[PDB]
Amino acid sequence: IETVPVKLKPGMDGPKVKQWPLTEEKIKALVEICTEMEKEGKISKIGPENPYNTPVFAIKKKDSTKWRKLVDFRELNKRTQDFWEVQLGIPHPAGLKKKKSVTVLDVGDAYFSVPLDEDFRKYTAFTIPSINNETPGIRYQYNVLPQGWKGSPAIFQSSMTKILEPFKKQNPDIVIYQYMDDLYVGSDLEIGQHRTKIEELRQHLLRWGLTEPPFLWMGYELHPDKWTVQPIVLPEKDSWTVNDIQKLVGKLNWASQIYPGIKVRQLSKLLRGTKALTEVIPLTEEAELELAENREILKEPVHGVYYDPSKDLIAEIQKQGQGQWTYQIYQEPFKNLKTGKYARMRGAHTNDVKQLTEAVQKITTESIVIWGKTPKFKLPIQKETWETWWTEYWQATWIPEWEFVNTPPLVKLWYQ
Amino acid sequence: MVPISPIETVPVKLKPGMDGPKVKQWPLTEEKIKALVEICTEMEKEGKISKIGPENPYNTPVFAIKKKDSTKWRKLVDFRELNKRTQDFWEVQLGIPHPAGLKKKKSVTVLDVGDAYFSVPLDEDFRKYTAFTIPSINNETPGIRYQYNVLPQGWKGSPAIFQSSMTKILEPFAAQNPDIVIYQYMDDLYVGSDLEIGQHRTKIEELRQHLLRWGLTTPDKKHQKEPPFLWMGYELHPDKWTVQPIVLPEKDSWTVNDIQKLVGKLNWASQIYPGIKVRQLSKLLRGTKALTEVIPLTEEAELELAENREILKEPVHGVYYDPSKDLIAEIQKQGQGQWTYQIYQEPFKNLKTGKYARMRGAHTNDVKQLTEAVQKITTESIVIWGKTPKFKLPIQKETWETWWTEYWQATWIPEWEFVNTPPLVKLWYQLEKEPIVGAETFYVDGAANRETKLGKAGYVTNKGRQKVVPLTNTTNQKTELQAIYLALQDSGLEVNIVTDSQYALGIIQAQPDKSESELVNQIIEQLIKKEKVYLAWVPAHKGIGGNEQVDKLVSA
Ligand SMILES: Cc1cc(/C=C/C#N)cc(C)c1Nc1ccnc(Nc2ccc(C#N)cc2)n1
Ligand SMILES: [Mg+2]
Repeated sequence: IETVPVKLKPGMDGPKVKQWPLTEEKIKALVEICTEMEKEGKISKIGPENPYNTPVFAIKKKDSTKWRKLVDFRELNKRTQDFWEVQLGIPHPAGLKKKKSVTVLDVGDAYFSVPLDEDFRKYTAFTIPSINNETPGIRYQYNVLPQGWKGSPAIFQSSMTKILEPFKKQNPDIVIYQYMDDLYVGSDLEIGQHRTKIEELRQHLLRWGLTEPPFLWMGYELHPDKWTVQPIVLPEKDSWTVNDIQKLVGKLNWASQIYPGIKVRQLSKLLRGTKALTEVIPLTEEAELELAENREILKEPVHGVYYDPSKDLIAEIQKQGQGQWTYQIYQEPFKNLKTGKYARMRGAHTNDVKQLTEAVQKITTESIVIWGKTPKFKLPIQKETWETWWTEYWQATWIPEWEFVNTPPLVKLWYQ
Repeated sequence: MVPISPIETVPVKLKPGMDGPKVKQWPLTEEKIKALVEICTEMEKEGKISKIGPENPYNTPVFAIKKKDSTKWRKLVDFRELNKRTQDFWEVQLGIPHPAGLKKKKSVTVLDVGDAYFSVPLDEDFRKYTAFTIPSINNETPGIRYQYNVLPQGWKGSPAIFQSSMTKILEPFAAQNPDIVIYQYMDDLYVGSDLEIGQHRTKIEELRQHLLRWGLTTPDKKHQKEPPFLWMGYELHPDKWTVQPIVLPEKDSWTVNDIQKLVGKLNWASQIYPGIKVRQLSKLLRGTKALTEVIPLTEEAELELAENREILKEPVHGVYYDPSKDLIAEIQKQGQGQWTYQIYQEPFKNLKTGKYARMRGAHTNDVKQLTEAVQKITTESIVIWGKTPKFKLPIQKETWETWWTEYWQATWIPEWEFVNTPPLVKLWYQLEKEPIVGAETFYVDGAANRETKLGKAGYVTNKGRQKVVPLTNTTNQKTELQAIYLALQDSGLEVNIVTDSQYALGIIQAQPDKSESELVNQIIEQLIKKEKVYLAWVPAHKGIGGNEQVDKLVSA
């Protein structure tokens, strides 16, 4: 009810980010949503003395038919002061990723109940553009904590902890973790029971509300305890061709950058001479032993892997074909913190870019659950293609950072 | 007296840490001073400026300029310093409407709102920074000091504040009259509709009555401007649009500047004249920027210019947008990295045209450029019409399928259909996924000495075929490519090639059909001739037979 003073970081001005082009459907959706938000006092029209801007668009959350406004506060988030005043920061819970079920709720509507520092409001300016720029874009700023701004959960946190207290006290084994507009609620209960607890939780928020959120009813269900990883595996064959052995030596050479004791001396010796690629070469005992020793090495964890919360997470993704995608998350090269593989890319059988967008969202979700932050993606796509399309397929209320890979990596082969 | 609503003031600040201007007034002749005194007395009578006391420390210089072929002086208050110190504003006009996105109108009326401009007050707290001084006759009295009460012409904030003030006033009128459009440009309002002329005139009179609520008068004697309108380099007509006349000059010789201007005109023309090309003319501007330098036109540039003159020989117009219909975009390949397109709704009635040029870079292929063109057109279409056109593309569906399923990057093009108009975009070669049984295996390698630049490239095969060639003025990377080229040259129609060159793999795996490198082009030419090629990579220096032999031969 009283505002928390907020500032930008020293020597930084507000965001001045261009609004990208919006489709007719998204403009119409935003005009309707913002007309309502304005009537409710959440946003106010602004004049030309505010030169700031942040882009806006609209999405549909997974399994919903109602449009949701999504502001891309990435620039404002980078520019906003850090919030350690009351708490150094809320230690990320390592137990969340160990729960049988985690449900993700959109609790962002709650933020609109708290007013935003009057002196900070100008930096939240955004524009609803018109088709062909025929009419002046409709300019607004926030009067209340905005969805998607990193300051919102930080300021609302004392309120959330109090709202959730009776539920936590009644359910001490439930893990609850807030990230931006998301609430992650984890338990080890039978799913039916789990859902009932989730709905109990919604009612606390609902009860508080009437003391109606458009997307709180929804629920994105995860089962992180079953998440699957991808160790390095070598082929098991009865007939090895020269080509097969060449591929194996390549893979092992690569793996030797990750694992110390890998050897290829005896395997390389098999190919002595200048042979046809399709010629079958029997493994010698010495080569079979070296292969076996390598397989054993690859069953052990990578040495010297640790998470440092002060460093960025980096995620690489490879397109493997036939709807399959591999990925790795690391902070230091060759020190993977997680690897994975997807094939279940939903409703995108003839659309690579939709598949990649879904993959990015899934990996970001995994990252939030495991470390409580988003990775910086290295995407196997041309900038222009990605930037034209990703907003068409986006269903999350956060947005990570990304860069583009323009030269094909050889590594694709080693995760295939 | 009928009460009028005030125009809400925009609060204005200087930039952080900046104070207002304190600029010396220049001396003026007695004649100029008398002129400025008269002009300012009238502005004062009109409420535009007010005399101020001696306490205000700010100043901006004022000048008197002679209105050509006249005995009348004009004042000029030079706000350059104040402008440097004034905050940034939101500028609504940055993106201008494209004519092709406009809708046909029966009537468009122009209303002069230049007088309204002076009912927009300047923020009281900012007025002090606009102070100026008329020097006194013979410097024998204090100069007459004034500040502005209204938006000064030439001040940084005036256009944004005027426009925003007018928009705020016009909003309710527009919202409650959805059967008209209103557009402000400079000192005029343009009001368009499809109403019968009597009703359109009624709406204009209603707009005039609305504006009077703020005491804003418009001229009874109707505007001299009427369609067609010359606006932002276009001609707008009630039911079609075009660019203003494009006249390419005749010259006996061309300078850098002439050519920059020529390409500029052609670029502007290309939004409605189909098929305009600028590659060969733009190549002439490479690297050099001495505007007076004379550049001889290449034969290729002369041909391009002649082709453009033929395209421009007579007027072409676009139609406006009918939101009830789909948009269709058709693209053609023109050669040398050039692409052209048309956007239409009904056959043979383009809304607009345009072009795309290949990006600068080492290697490329036609499918990638087509994809890029599609993305450009998509984004342009979202801006102008708020939707993606259906595409008609010169690439077979099977070609596209093969491309995207096998390409290492994610890629997508939106709903499209094949149009069989050559030249068609195709895939020129396709590497094998698996080694070829019965095909000879060539182990290739190259090396160069970094000091002498001497090197060697070659191969050894499982049939005992071998070759090493000594090379001059070369590099490790070039020798690695040369070795692959030799293997392609010397092999049959099916071939397995084993390389340790990560560089060469990175290139070939990108699937180029054209390169800035002649060597890469030679490799591409060979690949096109082959029936089957499998390219295998191995790590260098790892004891791999074949590889180890050839490495020794070329590193010697
Ligand atoms: C952008 C714009 C520039 C001018 C004029 C600028 C100037 N000078 C006049 C108008 C009315 C507009 N606004 C819109 C909006 C939607 N459709 C149209 N169609 C439209 C406009 C003019 C003519 C004509 N003749 C025909 C159709 N105009
Ligand atoms: Mg070598």
